[PDB]
Amino acid sequence: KKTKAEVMKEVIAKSKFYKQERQKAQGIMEDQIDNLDDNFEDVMSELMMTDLDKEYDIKVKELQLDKRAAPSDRTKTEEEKNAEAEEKKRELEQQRLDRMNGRTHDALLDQVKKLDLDDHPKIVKNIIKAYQPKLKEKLGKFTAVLLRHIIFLSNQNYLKNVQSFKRTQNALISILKSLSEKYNRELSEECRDYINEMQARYKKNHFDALSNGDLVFFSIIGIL
Amino acid sequence: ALPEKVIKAYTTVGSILKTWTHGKLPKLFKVIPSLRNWQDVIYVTNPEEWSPHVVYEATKLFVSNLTAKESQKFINLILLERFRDNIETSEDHSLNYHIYRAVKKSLYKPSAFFKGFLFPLVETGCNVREATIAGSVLAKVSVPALHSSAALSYLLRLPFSPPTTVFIKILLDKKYALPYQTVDDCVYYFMRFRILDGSNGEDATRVLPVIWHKAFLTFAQRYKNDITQDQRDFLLETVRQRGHKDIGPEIRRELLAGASR
RNA sequence: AUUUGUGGGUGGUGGUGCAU
Repeated sequence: KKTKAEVMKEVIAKSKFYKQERQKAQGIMEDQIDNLDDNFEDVMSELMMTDLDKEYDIKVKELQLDKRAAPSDRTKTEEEKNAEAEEKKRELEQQRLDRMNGRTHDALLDQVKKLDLDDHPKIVKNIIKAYQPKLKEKLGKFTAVLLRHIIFLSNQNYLKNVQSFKRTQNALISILKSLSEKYNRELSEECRDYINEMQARYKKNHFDALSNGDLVFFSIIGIL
Repeated sequence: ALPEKVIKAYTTVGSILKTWTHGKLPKLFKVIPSLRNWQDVIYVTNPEEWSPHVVYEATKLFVSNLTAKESQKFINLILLERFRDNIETSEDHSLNYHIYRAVKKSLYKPSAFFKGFLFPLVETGCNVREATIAGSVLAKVSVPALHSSAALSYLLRLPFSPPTTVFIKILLDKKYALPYQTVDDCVYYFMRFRILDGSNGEDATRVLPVIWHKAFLTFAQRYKNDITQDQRDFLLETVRQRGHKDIGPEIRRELLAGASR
């Protein structure tokens, strides 16, 4: 009886609520049917038509004037910042253990760099990259240029000694580390195409397709 | 002197809007925004007794079709009074969801609502709960840089008050742009809050609240580089003489990490 | 002449225990 008379008291008062709701909807529908044009005749019959603004106008020039963004955030505790990184270090560690179970063309930029000098052309290119980034597809092309141009230079010369070559070389290493943490799909495409080309060259000529550039290719991808 | 058909249509539309909860709005109400005597039609239809959802819809229609001045006048003369009445006589001082939606729309189109309500709420003396709700709504839906700077300059040039200080605290949480003139206005407000050792007003000896202390702390955390050497020294002096006991450390840290522009 | 591309905040229009 309690599950019936409640169902009775509900739906009765629900339909009572529904009929009342439908009545107001019908009144609004009637308001849009005849009272709508009557309201148009209503407006044709009836008729009904500073200092802070100056301060606002003064603030209007105080809005297009000078500006400086420095909205800092909270303060990171030393242990707290240390722990999250330790957590971040750990998060890739078990993931490793779980893994232990399961600007465009080369010569377009090579001629640009050869005209320059590879002692700081990297830093110059880093600026050129940062410029583009300030404006990711071009960055992927840039990383492709970086890779094949590193291979190119290592193929080209060894006149720069261990204290003239390794400087810009490790600069390229750090640059490509950053661009690896930023971009990975393109890098994989680059390495895969290069290794297929490696095989093709080897197959055409076993020993006559060796490269120091290939050596440093292996080394850099291994430390990457 | 109004027509009988006009009065009957206005009363019927007001009753239909008050009793309406869901569905479509009337075509009379839709063409009211494209009419001249909108304020008179709304007064005849009694929008204070109408539905908050219908009021939010009418405000959106006026902001999307009608003019800015008529929208500001309607927004002030309906929404400010309705929000004040709802805040004063709510069951637990709770704001309506549809009214909050209308206020968010009015903040998204801030060329009208500022001069309609923001100066009017401070002039009418909004309570602590009303000021807190206004600050929360502003922080949820802020406005463009020009409107935010105009509102901040108006609130700073207005006298010291609990609602104005709470509005300043919410604006500092939003962290809008402060030019040289806005930073000068903030420094002048801080100097007026600080005492003057010959003629002094009331804020020189008036106590400052925790809301004002938090507003000063957020302003120091946000616009440290927008204050020069003299302005940073004045801010540090204000935070030492009339600053808080527990916010003095963060205030001095910000005033020393700030750089002259 | 508002909108798109880059980043990023992701919880209290909070309930509650208690004191006065």
